[PDB]
Amino acid sequence: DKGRFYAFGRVFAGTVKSGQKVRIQGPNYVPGKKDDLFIKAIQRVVLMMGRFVEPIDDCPAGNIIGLVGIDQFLLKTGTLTTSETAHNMKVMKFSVSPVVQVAVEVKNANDLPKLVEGLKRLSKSDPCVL
Amino acid sequence: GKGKPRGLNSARKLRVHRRNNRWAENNYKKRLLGTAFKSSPFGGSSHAKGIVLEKLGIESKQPNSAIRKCVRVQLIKNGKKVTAFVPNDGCLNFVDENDEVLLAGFGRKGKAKGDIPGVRFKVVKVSGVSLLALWKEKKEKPRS
Amino acid sequence: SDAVTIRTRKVISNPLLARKQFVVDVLHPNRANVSKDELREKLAEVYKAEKDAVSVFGFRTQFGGGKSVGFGLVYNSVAEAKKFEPTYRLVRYGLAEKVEKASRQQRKQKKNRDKKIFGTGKRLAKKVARRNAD
Amino acid sequence: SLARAGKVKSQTPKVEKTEKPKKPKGRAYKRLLYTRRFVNVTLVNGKRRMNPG
Amino acid sequence: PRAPRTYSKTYSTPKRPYESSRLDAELKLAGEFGLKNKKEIYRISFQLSKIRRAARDLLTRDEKDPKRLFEGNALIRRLVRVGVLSEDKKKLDYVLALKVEDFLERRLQTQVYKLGLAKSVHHARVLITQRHIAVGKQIVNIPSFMVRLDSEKHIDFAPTSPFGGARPGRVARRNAARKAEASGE
RNA sequence: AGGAUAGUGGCCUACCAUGGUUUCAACGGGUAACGGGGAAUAAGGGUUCGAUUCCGGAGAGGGAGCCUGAGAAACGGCUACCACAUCCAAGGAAGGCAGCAGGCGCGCAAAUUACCCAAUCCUAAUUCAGGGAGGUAGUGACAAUAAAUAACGAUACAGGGCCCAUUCGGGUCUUGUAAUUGGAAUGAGUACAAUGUAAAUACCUUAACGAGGAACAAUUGGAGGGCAAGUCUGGUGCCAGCAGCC
Ligand SMILES: [Mg+2]
Ligand SMILES: [Mg+2]
Ligand SMILES: [Mg+2]
Ligand SMILES: [Mg+2]
Ligand SMILES: [Mg+2]
Ligand SMILES: [Mg+2]
Ligand SMILES: [Mg+2]
Ligand SMILES: [Mg+2]
Ligand SMILES: [Mg+2]
Ligand SMILES: [Mg+2]
Ligand SMILES: [Mg+2]
Ligand SMILES: [Mg+2]
Ligand SMILES: [Mg+2]
Ligand SMILES: [Mg+2]
Ligand SMILES: [Mg+2]
Ligand SMILES: [Mg+2]
Ligand SMILES: [Mg+2]
Ligand SMILES: [Mg+2]
Ligand SMILES: [Mg+2]
Ligand SMILES: [Mg+2]
Ligand SMILES: [Mg+2]
Ligand SMILES: [Mg+2]
Ligand SMILES: [Mg+2]
Ligand SMILES: [Mg+2]
Ligand SMILES: [Mg+2]
Ligand SMILES: [Mg+2]
Ligand SMILES: [Mg+2]
Ligand SMILES: [Mg+2]
Ligand SMILES: [Mg+2]
Ligand SMILES: [Mg+2]
Repeated sequence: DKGRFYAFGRVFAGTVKSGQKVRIQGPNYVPGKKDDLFIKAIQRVVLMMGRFVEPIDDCPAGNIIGLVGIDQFLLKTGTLTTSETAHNMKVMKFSVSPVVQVAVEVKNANDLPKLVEGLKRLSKSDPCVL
Repeated sequence: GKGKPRGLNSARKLRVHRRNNRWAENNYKKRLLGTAFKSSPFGGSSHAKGIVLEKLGIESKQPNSAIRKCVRVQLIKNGKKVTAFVPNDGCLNFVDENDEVLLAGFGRKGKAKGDIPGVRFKVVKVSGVSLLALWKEKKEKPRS
Repeated sequence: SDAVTIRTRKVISNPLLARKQFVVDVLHPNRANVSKDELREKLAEVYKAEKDAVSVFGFRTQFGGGKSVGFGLVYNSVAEAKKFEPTYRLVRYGLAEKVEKASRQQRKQKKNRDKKIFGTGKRLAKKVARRNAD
Repeated sequence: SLARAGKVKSQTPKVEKTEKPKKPKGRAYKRLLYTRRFVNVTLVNGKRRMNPG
Repeated sequence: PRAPRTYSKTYSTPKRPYESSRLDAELKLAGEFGLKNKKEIYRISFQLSKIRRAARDLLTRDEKDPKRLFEGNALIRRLVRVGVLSEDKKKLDYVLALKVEDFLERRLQTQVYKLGLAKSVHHARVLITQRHIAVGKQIVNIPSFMVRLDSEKHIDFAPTSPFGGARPGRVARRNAARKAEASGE
């Protein structure tokens, strides 16, 4: 659809069901206090193909799946759990760092709001675009 | 006789005079003319989300001193640029360039207020969070 | 042998539905929320019917407790009870058990799939088997 | 320049409150105001006031 | 769609909010009758003036008027029926004189303290709320019940709840239970 | 006069006439206009609104056209064109949520791709089948009803009505301060059980569990005036900032 992102990961414990309350723990969370912790639920779990995804209601641990219902709450990567003090997972650094860079201004003067949401939506799409 | 028609068959001129003389009522005219929509940077909306173009404080007006801490705001719904007060002690470190921001009216039913020349709106939320919850150490701006 | 003292009011006989219908008032002080199955095993001993021909439902119990109210009715024969009572109540007493057929989404979902097919598709299995591929 | 946003909300030396016994948030609050308004409310002083000095 | 389940509102707020005299007069009754809201007074004064100014309209009706009599001695019917008028007054006019004060006095919260039974109204409500007192075989726990003087004496405690037999109370039983060990055995 | 319609009628056609509306507002223009039963505020009189639980009307992306049928100018019917736009092996094919869900967009502004025909009812060849009509639950501080967040003591402290009395008061009635202290009462929860229901969830009934302050910890704005409440304490010093108005 227009710019709204399944979330794509693999689960290592428990299960995941369509319509399930979960805590998302972003890259900065620690089990102690206010951190990257949003507590909303999952609209649909869905397993993916050559971009057609097949909604499934329950998924065990050890598989890769998609997750539509989030990405208002994720920015690039995250680890969501069900336990109060389940720590995060190591931050997963790659061998390329964001180095080539240009300035972006909007051609017309008034599309600017469309440009600032785009950067947010762009940050989401690629794992290390800044 | 007291200067208006008083016959029993008078009720046409009576009802019609009242209609013309209603135009001398200021807010009746504001309602019929639709200056709600043609003029006035809102559409008649209670509030309007906008975009912070530049932080800018503007002169006070006499009798008082004290710079006034506003922001020129581009409105999302019509790209009109307007300025609005950011009220409180501090409350300008809380805004950066290009923060989304929700502007409310000011109380005087349009047509600017108090210390300040020509500014009719005030900030309430900036990047989704109320100034109050930010001005007190209640809440915190989202992660840039 | 406790003071459970159940009334029964507004008893009027319904031949056309082969039963007597009536409201029940179980005045049960020093006791809370007496069950429905227990509200028959010696209840049929009061209207002299046999024990699987009765039915009762309703039953929200007064604020403050000590008495529940609801509606019941007894049948002129258990054979007609199995014919007249709703096909969901006999489930509640085990006198029927309704079918496992899949969720109504699947029922509708397959209802629609079978509009895609005109006749029997018995010629269709002959279609696809020779193909796939060449 | 901008320069003076947090000019006082910062420079006030921020002090803590007093972790004092809880007041009776409910009906009895109306009760103890009825009491510290009419009955032995030894808050009278001339005609009346409601703040110390 | 559906059919609208109607609702009314039960109070009415004063027009000037900071009348000095009115502000104290209200707290005097909250103290007198152990109430918690100002709404609890606003509720009656609105309801009264609802009933009151809906009886002003009943006498510009010039008299012997058929609707005046039927809704007359069948309104007054309801107002000593709830003990806010006398049987020594069966004749229609002092109804407009009636103050808010008379209504509070037949709240069940206030009637408790006045039938002995509480020794204080703040003590009355707190016990009205805790599945103590009943009127018939019927527990009530709403500090505004408006006894009818047809049930002004059926008001007793509850046969559930200690104070009426059969149960001794969670706080007590759990306390005296721990004296098993130290009673000797 | 005729044609056409189910039928009256400039409805249409041939011929003929020059009439028809209007300052008692015709005609035009605007409506951020579906109409109404109603909604809000109201001493009275009125002022403002009515997309929206009922009734009537109009539409099914926009126009027009038509089939079948008693009934459609139908759109979860077909056909053409206009605007979008899906799939393709490039040959072709297929489109219509202002139905229920869900999503995009728009925005200040509005919910779950859940369960079910048990109820209300509707349809059918029909007692059974079907119904996102409708009902159940989820979301839900739009609006409304009721009304928890404490009660009562003791001790120590604080003041004052009193037979026989010269009274530190001898005795008095009630009454407030402080982490000084006591035993009762309870649901918010949590939970066997039944009840509840189509099956469930909460409601009500309820075994057992569930209260002393650092809690089962109430908020929102205010304290010069209007306008209820500070000539308190510290900070700043026409600065920060407050201020509907002054
Ligand atoms: Mg997209
Ligand atoms: Mg004339
Ligand atoms: Mg004009
Ligand atoms: Mg004029
Ligand atoms: Mg002029
Ligand atoms: Mg001035
Ligand atoms: Mg938003
Ligand atoms: Mg009880
Ligand atoms: Mg003709
Ligand atoms: Mg209009
Ligand atoms: Mg319109
Ligand atoms: Mg209208
Ligand atoms: Mg309208
Ligand atoms: Mg309407
Ligand atoms: Mg509209
Ligand atoms: Mg139509
Ligand atoms: Mg059509
Ligand atoms: Mg459709
Ligand atoms: Mg249709
Ligand atoms: Mg549409
Ligand atoms: Mg948005
Ligand atoms: Mg809303
Ligand atoms: Mg929305
Ligand atoms: Mg049905
Ligand atoms: Mg059926
Ligand atoms: Mg509410
Ligand atoms: Mg609380
Ligand atoms: Mg202050
Ligand atoms: Mg004052
Ligand atoms: Mg202030």
